[PDB]
Amino acid sequence: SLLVKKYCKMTTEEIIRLCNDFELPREVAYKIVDEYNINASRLVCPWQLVCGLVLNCTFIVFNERRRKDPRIDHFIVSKMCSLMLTSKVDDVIECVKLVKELIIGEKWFRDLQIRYDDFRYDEIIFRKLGSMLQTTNILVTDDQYNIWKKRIEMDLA
Amino acid sequence: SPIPQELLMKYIHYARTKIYPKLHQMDMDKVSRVYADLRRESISTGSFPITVRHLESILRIAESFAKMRLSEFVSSYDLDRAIKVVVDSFVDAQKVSVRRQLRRSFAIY
Amino acid sequence: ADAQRSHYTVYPEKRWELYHQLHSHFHDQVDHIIDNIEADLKAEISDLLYSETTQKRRCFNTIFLLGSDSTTKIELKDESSRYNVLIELTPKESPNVRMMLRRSMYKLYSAADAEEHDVSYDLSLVENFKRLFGKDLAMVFNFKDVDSINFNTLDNFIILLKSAFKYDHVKISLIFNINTNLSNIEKNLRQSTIRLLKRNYHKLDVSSNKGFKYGNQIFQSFLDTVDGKLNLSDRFVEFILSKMANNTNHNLQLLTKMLDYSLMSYFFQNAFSVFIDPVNVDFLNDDYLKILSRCPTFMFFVEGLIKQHAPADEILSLLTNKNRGLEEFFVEFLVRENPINGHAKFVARFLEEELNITNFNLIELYHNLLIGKLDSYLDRWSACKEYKDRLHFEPIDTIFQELFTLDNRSGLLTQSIFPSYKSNIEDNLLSWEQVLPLSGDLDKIMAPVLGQLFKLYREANMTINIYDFYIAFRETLPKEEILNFIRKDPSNTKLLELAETPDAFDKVALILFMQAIFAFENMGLIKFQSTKSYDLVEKCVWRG
Amino acid sequence: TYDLSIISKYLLIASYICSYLEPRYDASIFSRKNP
Repeated sequence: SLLVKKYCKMTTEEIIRLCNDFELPREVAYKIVDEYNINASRLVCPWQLVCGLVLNCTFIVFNERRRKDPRIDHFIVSKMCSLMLTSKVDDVIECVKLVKELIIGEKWFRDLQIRYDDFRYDEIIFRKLGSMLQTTNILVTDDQYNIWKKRIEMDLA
Repeated sequence: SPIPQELLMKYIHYARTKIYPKLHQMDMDKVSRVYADLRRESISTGSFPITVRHLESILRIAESFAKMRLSEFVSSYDLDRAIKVVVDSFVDAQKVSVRRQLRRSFAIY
Repeated sequence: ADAQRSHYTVYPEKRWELYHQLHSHFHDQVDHIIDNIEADLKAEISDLLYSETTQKRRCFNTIFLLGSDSTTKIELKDESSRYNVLIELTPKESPNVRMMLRRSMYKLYSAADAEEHDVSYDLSLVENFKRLFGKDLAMVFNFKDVDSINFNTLDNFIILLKSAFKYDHVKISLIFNINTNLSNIEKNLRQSTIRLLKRNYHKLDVSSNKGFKYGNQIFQSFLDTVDGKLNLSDRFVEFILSKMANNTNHNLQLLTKMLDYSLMSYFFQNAFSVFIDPVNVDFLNDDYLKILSRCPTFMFFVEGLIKQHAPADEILSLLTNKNRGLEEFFVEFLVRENPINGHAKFVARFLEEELNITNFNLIELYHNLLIGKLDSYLDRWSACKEYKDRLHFEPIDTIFQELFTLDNRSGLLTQSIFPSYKSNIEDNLLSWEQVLPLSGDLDKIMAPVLGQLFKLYREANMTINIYDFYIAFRETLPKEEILNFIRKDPSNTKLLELAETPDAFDKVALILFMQAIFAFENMGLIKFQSTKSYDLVEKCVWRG
Repeated sequence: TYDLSIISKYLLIASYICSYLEPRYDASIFSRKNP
């Protein structure tokens, strides 16, 4: 229960420890220091905000593997639930839903989505647009099916 | 139907002067999990917080119920009555606007 | 050019045909049910309007049509040697006692001359109608929307009609099309007139939703129109349970809308729609054979195939190694009738008349069928306890049905029919990156015009100062880009004199700020409180 | 017992709240943090 043991400072050496294990690049690793320095002034509880930001960028920088492997999405949160020694996975998801709207009015994430080209983009411009030709996920998609196919049929023969 | 008064007042002096029930680290860590939910939910909806004194209070209430049960140690479900005692005191000591906390504590009720 | 002038006119498929044979055929079942209730409503008023011979015979007959939609039209009998006219009075035509009389006398008078083959428009015509038009008079009053009218006008109106009761060649009849709440109506009027009303009252209910005699009917006629050629998934039908429960007045027009739009979705994207008639087996292609593979019940049965048959040489051969046996593996399961349709029709007529139960919803009856909760469905009457074994059906986990089904697995008709309106607007203005992809290099380093203040518009107080908001707005704009932007164009001359001015940046901000907050008034986001002062405004739009 | 639906029923039950209530008191007593 380290996340609920609040009011402790994560120094410049401390925060880069928290992101080099989750494989963050240098672009965001300075930005986490940059926006903690933004939020070291107006904070309420330092443990909750520092973890809520690191999950959604790893949701957006690893989505070339996350959309291509669904199993690693539990892997990245549980390895922090062991690192932060949390209660369960109930409270950690309550953080990442919270601060996501709290960072939606800022600048850099609107860059970090369109800089990383990561998203998928043409789905959202067809989901929010209300397209009849949008993907209906009663199906498994052809790529993930082929990922399922080549894994199983080579396991078969 | 109830326990008579003389046997009850003799049982008070008999249990308060002979036993000292401790706690064993086998599965007690689960209450530190539920306190971890229960502390955090008091910040987002409520205004008053929950501290380590409430954890000391529920351990004292659970060992008091184990003292009244005359056991060798505190059981696993004595903490359930202890967390019920702390929820209907702390939640009831606030406004009507902590009403969502009446159903949020219903999962452990 | 002309857009400031108002209303200027100007004078500038193998798949879809199989929809066309299905759509209208369904709609013949729709409108034929629509005229049934149309003949129902027209019947039950007509017999009840007549044959009521009271003994005092100095009272009008009143009719309260509770639950009625203020649009219920009425026809009348011919009933020769007496004209029978209809007058309608819309609350828009109810300003006073005076014009409620005067327009209404006008409306019957032209109706009187047209059947007859200078006068004054008041009750003078009512007594002389025997002499002015020969035959006698029986008028009827279609009060359309009765609860919006100031009732003291209505109460003073009916006392004026009370004076017409002494001529004996005229008969009065009142139709009160309330929306609801009969107890509200006896509160508003004068009690001396309720005792005038209470002579021969009839509280006929007219509701589109009355014990679901048509709601369960129109969904039933939907099921046979799509019988055996499709399915209806569980997450689809609960949407039809939840959302149709939010509209009490007209379910029946809404169930036509959300079902037919759902059918429009299936024909527009699904390639296997052509195969619902087995004559179209010649249209088969490898592209059709490729897209059949990603069906979830297809691949899951293959996972069921390997574990059941640990010899997989047969299962590998019937995979894409062959193609003739591969489609023959598909058309084995092609003609699946799925008798959940017929089992519904088996049990629907049963409890309708065997146990004779009417308070039931066939859609959740179909939904509890889809999970197996039919046993926990019939419990609410405890009348199928002698019949729960013969009306029993376990829903089988059918195969290949995911190609012939309807479900909101994509959230489409959730979005395009019931849109989260101020949610989707507010999501469009905080993010703006998932809507928009020389001068575009400025766009990669500067937000669009409407959205850039919106992040500070969230971060502003309840009532805000105009200028300090602009002062905060000038913070978000960096200086070097604008002078790079204002000096981008050498061709124009009139802009370039402004471009060389040393105060151009602070002038171009207030120009651009007064194009955005100028454009936040037609959206109603910000209201200009206390006009001709406009130093502070009010923001009503909150995130939720 | 009125005909209106469930979300409309809660729509009525919120409208009666500002009978005797004023904007000076309501935002304090209904925080997320006789007439």
